[PDB]
Amino acid sequence: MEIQEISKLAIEALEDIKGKDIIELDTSKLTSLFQRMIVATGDSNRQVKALANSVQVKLKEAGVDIVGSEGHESGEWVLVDAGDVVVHVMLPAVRDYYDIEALWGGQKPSFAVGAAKPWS
Repeated sequence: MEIQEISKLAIEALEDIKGKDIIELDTSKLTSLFQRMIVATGDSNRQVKALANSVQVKLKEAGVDIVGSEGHESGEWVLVDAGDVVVHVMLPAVRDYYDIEALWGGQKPSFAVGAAKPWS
């Protein structure tokens, strides 16, 4: 389907498992790697991995092969690479720590809950 089509499919998928603070950034004029990026939050590895799974299962039944996933194990920061669009599902403390949204000119959602050991 169309670039912003697969995007809405990945977002809806993140919504099927109650994803928190879901956002979509247009990296179009920032890199050639991908056009649209999505960053959603999962309150627990369980939810994070479920959000990650939902995104893959949804894009597959729609005929959108996935380049591959990463970090689906620990469930702290899972990256579902879908070619021109990629989804980032990560724990609140993790999202805030790395703040990859800022990079692509995006503001990370309010946290203030605790992240003294983001590497732990």
